[PDB]
Amino acid sequence: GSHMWIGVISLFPEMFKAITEFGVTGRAVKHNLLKVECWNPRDFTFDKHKTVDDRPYGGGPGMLMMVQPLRDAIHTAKAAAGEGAKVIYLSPQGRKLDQGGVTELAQNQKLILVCGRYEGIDERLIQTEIDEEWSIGDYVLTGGELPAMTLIDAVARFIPGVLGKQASAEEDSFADGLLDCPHYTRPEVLEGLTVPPVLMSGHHEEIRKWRLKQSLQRTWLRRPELLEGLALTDEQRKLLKEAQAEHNS
Amino acid sequence: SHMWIGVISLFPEMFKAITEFGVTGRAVKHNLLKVECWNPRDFTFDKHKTVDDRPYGGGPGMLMMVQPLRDAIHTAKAAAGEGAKVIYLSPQGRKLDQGGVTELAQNQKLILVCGRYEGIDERLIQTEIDEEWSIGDYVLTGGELPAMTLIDAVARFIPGVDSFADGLLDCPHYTRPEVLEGLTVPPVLMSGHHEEIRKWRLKQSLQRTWLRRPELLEGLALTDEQRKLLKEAQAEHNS
RNA sequence: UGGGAGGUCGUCUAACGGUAGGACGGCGGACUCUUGAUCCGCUGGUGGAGGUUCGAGUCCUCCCCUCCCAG
Ligand SMILES: Nc1ncnc2c1ncn2[C@@H]1O[C@H](C[C@@H](N)CC[C@H](N)C(=O)O)[C@@H](O)[C@H]1O
Ligand SMILES: Nc1ncnc2c1ncn2[C@@H]1O[C@H](C[C@@H](N)CC[C@H](N)C(=O)O)[C@@H](O)[C@H]1O
Repeated sequence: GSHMWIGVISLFPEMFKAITEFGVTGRAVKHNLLKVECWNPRDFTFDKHKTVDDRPYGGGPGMLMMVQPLRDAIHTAKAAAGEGAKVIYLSPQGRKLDQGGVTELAQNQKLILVCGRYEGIDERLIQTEIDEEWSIGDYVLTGGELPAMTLIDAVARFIPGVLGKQASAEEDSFADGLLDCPHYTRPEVLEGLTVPPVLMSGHHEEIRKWRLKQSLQRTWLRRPELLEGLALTDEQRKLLKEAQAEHNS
Repeated sequence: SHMWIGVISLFPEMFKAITEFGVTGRAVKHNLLKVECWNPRDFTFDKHKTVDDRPYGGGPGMLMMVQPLRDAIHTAKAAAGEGAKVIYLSPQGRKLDQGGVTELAQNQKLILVCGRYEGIDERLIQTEIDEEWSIGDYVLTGGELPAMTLIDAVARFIPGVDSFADGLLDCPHYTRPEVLEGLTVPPVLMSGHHEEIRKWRLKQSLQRTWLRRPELLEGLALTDEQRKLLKEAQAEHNS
């Protein structure tokens, strides 16, 4: 079957239950499609006080993570993963994640994700132990665990069998480089807003064209830059032109 | 002054990841942050506690059921009282950045709706949501991680607890030992002269922002000092 | 509203001139789930008149509606 192994270095491994025990990802773990193993630098501290942070040279802001426990946890994980494992550091200074980046990352059979805490980690550990740096966004969080879980989740949607029997038709934003179209479910009418008749028509071809047209229109209006480097069928061009002409004028 | 966050989620226990650990966890124990959850499942009225439903027009996937979700949001909105903004986590919403974080931070109470499956009914977005927010241009299986990400980012602004502070990437950091794998700490950081260090670190932030994320640089009004240091760094990059 | 072609459940697709079926949809139900998974019932059609024939979705006439070709 399909399997992916993700090694994680984190002071708070229990946080990862958030993805391993719940939802689609929880079932994927429960079906062995996805494996996540964690190592905690705290289990590697020679300190009698199980101390895991150290002071930054130059004084200043907060604390940095202590080098020894963190380095030892990385070497232990790296050794267990064996050969062919790419080591990633979660950091806001890293490559900003997008769907293309998710597909590329999804190209790895094994990954080790290093989650920082405090002011971050010693720059030299990054030079000597890290392969790639990735950011989940231009904002600062208190630790790398949320970013790591985010990365894991995004790639897990790409593991065959995770979403279910023939999930090729499963529609989500960016999946095909376009934003998703709007969705509707029961009731037929509530809060005075009805459902577009075409979705109730049972007319298959029109529903397909409506959905595609909605997706093009929404992408155009909210995120056109996605539109700048896209490959499209004649049908998509036509459908988009209809949409731009109609919202406009 | 503290922050209150309402959350609508089918998996409220996921939020322990932020309420029981690290800085945000400490914030919770000291009552500097409250995170209350409502689960649409507690609002169902059927034998199987159904919280999803099929989308009209057929095809694969499910959407969240309108009624339980709606009822939960109205209940949370009711508990929050006046002034609570309802935010829906979605990849089609406004992309979070440090500015968006500061604006969200102004709000005293927020309610966060976490989607699952293929999403939520469009009419709920039109009728119950004030603003839509995305954590990035990629797709997740649920809104819980994005909700926690947002909560974590804004919590940093809660009294009693910088990179992006000035629009720049952070500078590199070092701690003991002085030599690690043949790599020594830059002498300036050990010189003990606060002024030389400040200028060195600032020069590093400027250089790094330029090299990794030059676009961040376009929107800024650098001080005379910053312009000089960046100019120096660009000259060193390829002299 | 000139010259060709064509009308079957909401849509798609079958039926020798012999009891109109299937898939999807819509409604509803089980799975005993967090099932973005899979099953199971129910609903529903020959556009309309004539006529031929023991019998017509099918063949003939007319009417109507629809697509294609220059309004
Ligand atoms: N946007 C982000 N993407 C990836 N990791 C992040 C992000 N924001 C914070 N982190 C991680 O969580 C912690 C953030 C803080 N320790 C501050 C980090 C520090 N500003 C730095 O330059 O790395 C670090 O471990 C970061 O790696
Ligand atoms: N980029 C994102 N930012 C914030 N929330 C997200 C993001 N991606 C997915 N989600 C959450 O994940 C839930 C389930 C998603 N599969 C829904 C995606 C939806 N079909 C769309 O493409 O717009 C969504 O309802 C959101 O709550």
